[PDB]
Amino acid sequence: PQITLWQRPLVTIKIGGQLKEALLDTGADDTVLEEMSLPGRWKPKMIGGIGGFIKVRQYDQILIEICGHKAIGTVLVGPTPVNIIGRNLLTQIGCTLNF
Amino acid sequence: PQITLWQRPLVTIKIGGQLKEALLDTGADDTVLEEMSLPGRWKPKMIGGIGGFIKVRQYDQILIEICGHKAIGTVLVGPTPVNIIGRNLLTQIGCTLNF
Ligand SMILES: O=C(N[C@H]1c2ccccc2C[C@H]1O)[C@H](OCc1cccc(F)c1F)[C@H](O)[C@@H](O)[C@@H](OCc1cccc(F)c1F)C(=O)N[C@H]1c2ccccc2C[C@H]1O
Repeated sequence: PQITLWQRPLVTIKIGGQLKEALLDTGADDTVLEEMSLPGRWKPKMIGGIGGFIKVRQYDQILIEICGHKAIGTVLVGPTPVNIIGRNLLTQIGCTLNF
Repeated sequence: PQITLWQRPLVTIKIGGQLKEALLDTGADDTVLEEMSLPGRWKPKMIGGIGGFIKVRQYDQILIEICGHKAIGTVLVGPTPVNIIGRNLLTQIGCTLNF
């Protein structure tokens, strides 16, 4: 589909059998979701945004469906203000910017 | 053009007669550039992202050229780690997300 940007590019994602709303963010290198429970072991990671850095938990090879498109990749979990689908997963679903 | 997301979507912008590198950021509501001098009056504003909020100066009716495309809109100036072209200007150049 083609998504305009007059409003936030929010889409529904499915992870851990649950539906959540997330933002398609080309400005995010990685994907970070609000505090939640994921399986497996996690590794520590620091991600910096416009206001500074936050510590997040890194989970690898996580199944996540974005707008019906299945992706399997690294998902970060931490005190993010909103669920963010970053470039690591945007590339998996073949998302591009056009103008 | 069509921009893939394997790497950060950085483009050259022209503003205030200066050429700068900026990120096409669909996750950013507004456009914020690193400290610089702009004409006209400004209003203080607080913007929040990952890590928290930063104080920026809000300038309105600013003309910017993004990849040859002229756009007009509000531009925020402050301690942002990277120049960000947000939705307020991305819409003006007809930028969309496609997959
Ligand atoms: O932090 C980023 N990437 C980082 C990231 C994100 C997730 C995972 C990994 C990494 C690493 C890096 O790429 C991106 O910034 C460019 C950026 C790029 C590289 C290094 C940086 F330092 C950096 F700032 C990101 O797209 C932010 O722009 C955006 O985050 C999602 C978000 C959305 C809505 C409300 C929020 F509160 C919020 F957070 C955000 O903060 N949006 C806010 C914003 C921005 C400009 C003007 C106004 C407003 C208000 C709101 O829309």
